[PDB]
Amino acid sequence: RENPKAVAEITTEGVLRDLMNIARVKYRELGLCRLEKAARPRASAPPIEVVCDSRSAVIERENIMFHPAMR
Amino acid sequence: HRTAAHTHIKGLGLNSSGIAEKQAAGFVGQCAAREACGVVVDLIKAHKMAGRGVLLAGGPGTGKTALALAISQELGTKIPFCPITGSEIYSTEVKKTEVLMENFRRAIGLRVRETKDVYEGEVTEMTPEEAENPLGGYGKTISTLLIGLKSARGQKKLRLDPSIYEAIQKERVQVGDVIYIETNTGACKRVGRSDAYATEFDLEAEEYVPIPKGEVHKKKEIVQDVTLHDLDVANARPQGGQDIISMMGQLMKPKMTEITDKLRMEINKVVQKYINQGVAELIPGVLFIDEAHMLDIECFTYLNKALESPIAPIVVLASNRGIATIRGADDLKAAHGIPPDFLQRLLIIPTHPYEPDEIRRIVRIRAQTEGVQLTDAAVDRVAEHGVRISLRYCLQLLAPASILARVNGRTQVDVQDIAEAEELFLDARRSANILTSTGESGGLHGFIS
Amino acid sequence: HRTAAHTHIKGLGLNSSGIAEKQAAGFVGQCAAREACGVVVDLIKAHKMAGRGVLLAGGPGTGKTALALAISQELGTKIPFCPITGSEIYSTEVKKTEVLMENFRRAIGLRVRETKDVYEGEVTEMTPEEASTLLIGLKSARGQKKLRLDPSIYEAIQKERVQVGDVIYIETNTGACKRVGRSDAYATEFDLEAEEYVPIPKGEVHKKKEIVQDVTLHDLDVANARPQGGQDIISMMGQLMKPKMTEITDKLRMEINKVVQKYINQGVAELIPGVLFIDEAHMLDIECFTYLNKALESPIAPIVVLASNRGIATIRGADDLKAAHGIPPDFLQRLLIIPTHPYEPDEIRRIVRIRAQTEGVQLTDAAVDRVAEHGVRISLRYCLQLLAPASILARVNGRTQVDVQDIAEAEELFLDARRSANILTSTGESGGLHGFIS
Amino acid sequence: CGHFAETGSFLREGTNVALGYSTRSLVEYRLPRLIWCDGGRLDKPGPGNLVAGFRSKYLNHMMNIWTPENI
Amino acid sequence: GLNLIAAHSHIRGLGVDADTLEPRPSSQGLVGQEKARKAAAVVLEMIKQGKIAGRAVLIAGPPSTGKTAIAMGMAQSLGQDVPFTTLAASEIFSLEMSKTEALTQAFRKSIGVRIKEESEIMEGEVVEIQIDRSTGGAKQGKLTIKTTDMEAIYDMGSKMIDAMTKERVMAGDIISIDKSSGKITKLGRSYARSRDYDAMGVDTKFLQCPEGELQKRKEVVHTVSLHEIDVINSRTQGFLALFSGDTGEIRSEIRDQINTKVAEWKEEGKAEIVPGVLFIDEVHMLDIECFSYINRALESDLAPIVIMASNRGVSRIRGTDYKSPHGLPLDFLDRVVIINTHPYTPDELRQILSIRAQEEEVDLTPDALALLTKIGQEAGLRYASNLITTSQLIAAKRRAKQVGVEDVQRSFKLFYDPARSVRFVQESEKRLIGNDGVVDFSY
Amino acid sequence: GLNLIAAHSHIRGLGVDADTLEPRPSSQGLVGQEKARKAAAVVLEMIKQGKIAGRAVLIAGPPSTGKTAIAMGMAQSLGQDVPFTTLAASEIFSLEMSKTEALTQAFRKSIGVRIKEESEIMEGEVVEIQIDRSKQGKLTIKTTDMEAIYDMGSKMIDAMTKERVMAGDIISIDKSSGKITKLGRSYARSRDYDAMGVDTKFLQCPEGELQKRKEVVHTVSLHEIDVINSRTQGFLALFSGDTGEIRSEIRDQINTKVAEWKEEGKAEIVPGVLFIDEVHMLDIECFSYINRALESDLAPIVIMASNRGVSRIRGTDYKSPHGLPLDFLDRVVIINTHPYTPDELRQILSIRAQEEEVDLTPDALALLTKIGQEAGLRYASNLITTSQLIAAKRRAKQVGVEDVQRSFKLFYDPARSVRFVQESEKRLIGNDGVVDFSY
Ligand SMILES: Nc1ncnc2c1ncn2[C@@H]1O[C@H](COP(=O)(O)OP(=O)(O)O)[C@@H](O)[C@H]1O
Ligand SMILES: Nc1ncnc2c1ncn2[C@@H]1O[C@H](COP(=O)(O)OP(=O)(O)O)[C@@H](O)[C@H]1O
Ligand SMILES: Nc1ncnc2c1ncn2[C@@H]1O[C@H](COP(=O)(O)OP(=O)(O)O)[C@@H](O)[C@H]1O
Ligand SMILES: Nc1ncnc2c1ncn2[C@@H]1O[C@H](COP(=O)(O)OP(=O)(O)O)[C@@H](O)[C@H]1O
Repeated sequence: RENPKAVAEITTEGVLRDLMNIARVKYRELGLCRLEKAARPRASAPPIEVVCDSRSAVIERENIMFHPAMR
Repeated sequence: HRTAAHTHIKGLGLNSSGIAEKQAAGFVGQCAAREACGVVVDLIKAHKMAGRGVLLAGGPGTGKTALALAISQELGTKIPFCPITGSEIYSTEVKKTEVLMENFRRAIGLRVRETKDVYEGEVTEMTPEEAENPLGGYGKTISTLLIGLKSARGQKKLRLDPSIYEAIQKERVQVGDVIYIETNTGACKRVGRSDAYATEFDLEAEEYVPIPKGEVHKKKEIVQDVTLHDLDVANARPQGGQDIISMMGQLMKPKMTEITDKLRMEINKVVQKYINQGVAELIPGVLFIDEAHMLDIECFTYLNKALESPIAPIVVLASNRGIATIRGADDLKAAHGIPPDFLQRLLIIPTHPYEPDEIRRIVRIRAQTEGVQLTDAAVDRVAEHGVRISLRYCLQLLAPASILARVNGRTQVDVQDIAEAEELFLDARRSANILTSTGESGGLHGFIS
Repeated sequence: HRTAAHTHIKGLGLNSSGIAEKQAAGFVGQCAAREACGVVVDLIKAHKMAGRGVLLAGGPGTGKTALALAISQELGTKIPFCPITGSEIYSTEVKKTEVLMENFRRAIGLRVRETKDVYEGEVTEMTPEEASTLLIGLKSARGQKKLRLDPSIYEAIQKERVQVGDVIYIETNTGACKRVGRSDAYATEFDLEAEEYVPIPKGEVHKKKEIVQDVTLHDLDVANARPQGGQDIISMMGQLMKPKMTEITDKLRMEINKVVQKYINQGVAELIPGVLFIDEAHMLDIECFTYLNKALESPIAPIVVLASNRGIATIRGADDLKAAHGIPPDFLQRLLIIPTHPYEPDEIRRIVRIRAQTEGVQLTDAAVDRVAEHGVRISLRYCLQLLAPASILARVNGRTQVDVQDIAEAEELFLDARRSANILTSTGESGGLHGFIS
Repeated sequence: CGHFAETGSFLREGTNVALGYSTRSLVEYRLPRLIWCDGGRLDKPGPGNLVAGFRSKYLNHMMNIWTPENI
Repeated sequence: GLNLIAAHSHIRGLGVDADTLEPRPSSQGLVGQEKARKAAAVVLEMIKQGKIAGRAVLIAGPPSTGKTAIAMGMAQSLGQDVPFTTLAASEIFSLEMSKTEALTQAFRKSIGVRIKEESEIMEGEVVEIQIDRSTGGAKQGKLTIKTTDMEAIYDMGSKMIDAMTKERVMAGDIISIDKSSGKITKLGRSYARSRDYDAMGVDTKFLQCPEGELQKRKEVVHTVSLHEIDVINSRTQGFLALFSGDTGEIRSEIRDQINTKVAEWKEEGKAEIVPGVLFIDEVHMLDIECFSYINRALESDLAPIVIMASNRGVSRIRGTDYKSPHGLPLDFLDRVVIINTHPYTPDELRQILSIRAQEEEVDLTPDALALLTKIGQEAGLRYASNLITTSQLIAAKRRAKQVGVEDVQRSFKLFYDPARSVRFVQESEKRLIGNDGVVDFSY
Repeated sequence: GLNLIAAHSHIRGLGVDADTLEPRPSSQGLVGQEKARKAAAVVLEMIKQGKIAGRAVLIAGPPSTGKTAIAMGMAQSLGQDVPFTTLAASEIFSLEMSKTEALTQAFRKSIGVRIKEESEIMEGEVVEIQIDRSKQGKLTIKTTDMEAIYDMGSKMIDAMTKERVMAGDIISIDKSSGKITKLGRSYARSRDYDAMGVDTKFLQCPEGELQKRKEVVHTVSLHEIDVINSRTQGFLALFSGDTGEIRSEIRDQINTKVAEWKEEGKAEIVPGVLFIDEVHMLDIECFSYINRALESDLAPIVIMASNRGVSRIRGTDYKSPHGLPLDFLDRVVIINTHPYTPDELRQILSIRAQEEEVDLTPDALALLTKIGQEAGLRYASNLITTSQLIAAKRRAKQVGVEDVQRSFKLFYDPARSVRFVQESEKRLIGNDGVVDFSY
């Protein structure tokens, strides 16, 4: 109920609004969002899986590892 | 390009017979130590051995680190050289024995052939198809996507699994884009727009790219260099799938984890399949633990088991300390600062102080390496330090003296510019005298004890 | 079955009058200490009293842990016995006073007698009744049954991928259900399908059985502190998301006590306070004893049994203070103290015979004599450790029983710490090439 | 660092093809169904695992302080 | 292969007569240490017999006296039948978990649950796959498979057609199908169909067709540790923490439930319990809190046998300020029997050097073996063993086929032994940084 | 019930004349300690009057001299109306937060904010939901005693839909927030279904009027308002712990708003007590923080207890009385508790025997009082339970001397135990680890 964040967004002189976005602005202004990647992982893998010779295991894999509601 | 402490070192300077040339590849002297380091290079290039230990033993400034960096050059770029100080082992994220294992497996390399099996084309149709689920509460779900890909010499219609559509969707693909798809990972890349309809008047700052030449479906092969540790990290923090765990694992903060022996053992099985399939060359390398006296008795007791592993790199230690207390074991003193039962495991390469004429040679090698053209009387001046003062103090004066000479308008350093460098920039011993004479009593102007 | 150290201890071996029999239930001697432990058993089974402390005090190998495990068997499986060492509480997750709180509540049990109505059968019908209710038909080899399903248990049946022809398990009261498989009457619905085919259930489609469920007050804490199990799937990410212990507030534990007493008043639940046993209590520090002092004053606290083998020793975390047992004298006043004394040579003989027949070893009389001699002159624990090696050696000599030859070999293959210390003293005389590390 | 289904032939593939998500781990944790399905998972109710059904209802609802009747 | 030559690679077993536990003077790569090898064989017998729980054995003796070698010999002579956990005592000082939790997990890793199960596996060469994909997909399809001995055709259910398309199963592919799960593993490509694999590169291998029946029950004997069951039950992908680590401190009531359930499976006859070994290398790196926990962990019914090695004499126990033999508190040593390893005689050094010269591809001339034996007496078994590798590399530099005395002498000259290294230190005390931090850099 | 008999169960109040504060030789379970009880009663007066912020009172005395008992009696006599945080000093050494945060929280727990509210809640069994679209609808609810039909707005029909309200459900609607809650289903529907889902429970139908306007008093700690404002659903942290080192600027806002509530009369501030037992287990950094903490308007009165003599302060190597800094002790007044006379022991052992429902013979109580004099109050107290059980083993009607004697034979007192430790020192692990296991 009492927080400057709300007021700074409604005032027309965006002074405190800009003072609260300094980090996100300068990150972007430095071009770090557009500069080529200088590194990436040399190897990549999918998650390790249980292997079980049952159908319930296959269903439960799909329910968790490909979880529809999160997805 | 920038000049650093070892920029003059190029190699061990051995003959083909393995004897050291008295001045070669940037070295002066240490010949017996350079010859021993040659036999170690032979031990590394012959892949047959695991977990042999070498100790470079000798006082500070005797070129122990120059020897290790010379080994790193005689091995060339293919072999993994993994340098650490003993002070890098104390992580806040994971136990210090984890960091040792990570460095042990970072020192074993693998070169592996990989087939990338891919689809590439201009997206010409994209049509999702979906089902009304039973009442799970999240609503309808896309059952599949049908996508049309056009290349220069063919086209496909692809019926994607919806996990690849999520790659397509999070890649913000549109009709008329050029895209790349890996059947390996299910991953997607938006390469650009087509060069068709490449009208300039977009604010979107698109890269328009040509239609992919060749067929839509391709099966290229490339050779990848990886360490065993790269595989450990990939499988401990999975990120290459399109599943929810791989997805969220890219959004979470990255953190190191105490990768189990169970994972490492099973990655040995995986890598040995690549060897038996003929797609990989195992290329074991070397771990250089500089300042190894900064390891503690738990580190050293772990190294026992780690070196007994049926695969482990060669470990080169360096220490500069006499009979000293073992860290974490204040009851125990030993030579080199190494536990006596661990020292039994190593081959020790003792490393010796330089003679005054060797110092003169090093000063001249170092001067011309830095590009400091330097008169012979000036060489003799600098080389009287190194005898009376540390060798390092000689080499550090060359840059101030060069600046002072150039400021004096000289093309080259005279004795005068060194005699000024000696005055502006003290050695530790002259400064230690200033302390003891000024801090001879306390007061407003005293040094603080 | 396997034979661990105490597996011969069957109980306290007390008379009807509570006097100890001089050899019974696999004890020899400690009669005064067994009788004292008998009164502790009565104290626990009366369940009248909170938070009484007991200390077992005496030399190593005098049976302090036999006595605590005898209590655990006099109490039976009903009463919760929670064993820890005093070193187990130095968790990295939470303050050690929280770890003590969690162990106090593991020592208090809560028993619920639940009737489970299980329907297991092939799904013969699934008829959505409303557009909420489902009707499901289930069949066994012995008849079929219809059930009216609440929309909640329906969607559980529907969240599992149950279809007509599947075999399922339902618990009527709990709402738990499982797809057991596909009925093998459909096994030729295709020639290949990724499906698991199971026989139709051959018993009754309905079974009623009564299960006496046990939980603890800590189980109620954990369930109420955070979503557990399938409630929290994002736990699969680890790091921040894994089910870390947190320093539970006593607001929660007080509010759990309120709810638990409600179900006791309904007669649904039976409260069963039990025992927290802490071995090596000398590994507790001054801050732990400072907490135990308060925590034993709460109205729920279990009976606490402590063991220590220290003499006068510094308490941990306050090297300035030396006390008997390593227990602060402040806290020692709160404890009923049971001394355990050393064993006589004749008692050592009897314990050797008891454990021989518990390992299935059999001995000549002279073999008992020689082992008992090592018990007197070296250690009871050493001589008992001779029994199994000597049996192997006798076996590979083809002998049916251990004899002096097999013990005289075992005692030379397997040294005690005393002769080993003599070797260290003779051989580690200097830091030579073949010396021991100092 | 993973398994996937290779395309064995381009000529026989045709113009319409189903792209299944084939990506799996080469690290592959074999478990018996006795553990992974038939009650070695303590939270999974069923035959054998007679505790989990009771414990789920009572600890998450009946004796759970956050249920509206308790609150 | 990926296993290189390592210090213990020559150890193939314990070298003991299985009929009598008589140690042979040398066999299976072990030389001497006969009484210690006999004792370790008696321990090995009661490990295999399983009936005895939570005994602890310390192997005590000077460095390089074969303590690890005997431990590796037991591991090689147990094999896969029994769990064998090796722990360096440094490992339990985790930042993820308290050291008693780390030490609990090590005990849990050393008990196996052995579970025997069957499944019908269908395996053969794909003769054809027809799938109509009739807008939607997976409507209907037929699979023809052959062995060398049979051919059959199958109508596929729709979720099997998804599996076939997911694995891009093709004519000529040799596949196994686990029926109850429905997973398809492509074991290879049949050689007779090689020309159809126009996309496969020339590096591709091919196989002969499977033999016998298309379908049989294959029986798998799983062994899963109590630790794995504990970790599986911790969270919704608990097993995933068996690899990355990032197990927390697993809650005690989870373990107590599992112990009850495993006792039920034993009594029901569904599973067997297989007690293993935990080997704690350099156990003196443990502190007094650890030993207090071990004392009672050993009294559990589900405790492995624990085997331990110490280099230490009468030495300071960690986490306290007093000394005891082996650096282990006497109350812990009361629970432990001790096996002693002795120093080697010169002929045993000669034999061990000979074995090590067989395990590496080295030819030693008889005088080079005699000199290395002399160096072994004077400078220790480990140093002479490292001169073997060094001499071969020097011999190869001079292109010699056999290692000569000249090569061993170069090795002895180039690489100092521990005593000469100490003597070098004791002479260079002004150039080496002392324990006082003092050092002189001048000439 | 679930409350078993504890060490301080007999302590039922502070036992003083409410007029003069003069104690009486025993009442409300307490015996003796008259000056300490009179001093405790004087502190309890200024707790209840509340205007005196941040006083610190140390209860100092030997073991078993009623320091904790008096703290319990003060809490009982203060009643439920006023906060009484009881903190062991060991609890402040949290791993999840700094010691000064942990002390701050305990301070914040001890100030109550009291609010009185009336609000309309409609509770009943749903009879029917009826809906029309062309959004509107009608709801029929019954109690045991009423049935009525309510017009539902569009948002209300959505809320009913979102929450799957059927007939036979018991629902509550807070009219102030408008939010529905489903309490369960009426037990009349126990036969409505054969199988029920895990999250379903039956209830008795609500009784009386459908919508009620109860007046309710609420008292919440300042600590609760902090943790509620700590994060978006911080109230969950009130139970799991699961809270950081809360930002000081949040507490700054909360204190300012709670002052506004007191100015506007929306709330009454109820300053209570923090009791820190074993305060000598704090360290030099705790004590130096507590100095500033006490010196604030929202500081409770802090009671604390110590049994330490001249002893080293923790986190330093010099000694001081009570184990406390003299810089800290300057801010404290001290209450001293004495040992007990045999006649006061005789009374306390009778009170314990009554609370434990043990019928001592007069000779047993006499002998037990000798033991209390010779071996301490707690030991003789613990023999009461032991002698009862031993008497029961012989089916005796009353605890005789023979049952106390056998209790005394079986269980050693601390002094007799220390003697045993000295007598057997070589059989026991010494401070230097030496032991001999042999006979
Ligand atoms: N034999 C040598 N020939 C040429 N330069 C040397 C030689 N030995 C040492 N240096 C140089 O002297 C400097 C100090 O040697 P450094 O390797 O740092 O000694 P340490 O690492 O043992 O302290 C480095 O710049 C190094 O390159
Ligand atoms: N009175 C006894 N009768 C029979 N066996 C005993 C007795 N006391 C001890 N034992 C056996 O000897 C072992 C050593 O006793 P233990 O209880 O471990 O000593 P402590 O725990 O006091 O160090 C026990 O494991 C038990 O098997
Ligand atoms: N009896 C033996 N037979 C064969 N090899 C041995 C024997 N004893 C020691 N070795 C070998 O010599 C090296 C040192 O012995 P090791 O077992 O490591 O001693 P420790 O572990 O006591 O330091 C190892 O490579 C080991 O394989
Ligand atoms: N004046 C008293 N009247 C009645 N019971 C008392 C009195 N003083 C102490 N007790 C009881 O004796 C036991 C010890 O007193 P307590 O105050 O807890 O010890 P401490 O002096 O260490 O705080 C407790 O059970 C307490 O209830």
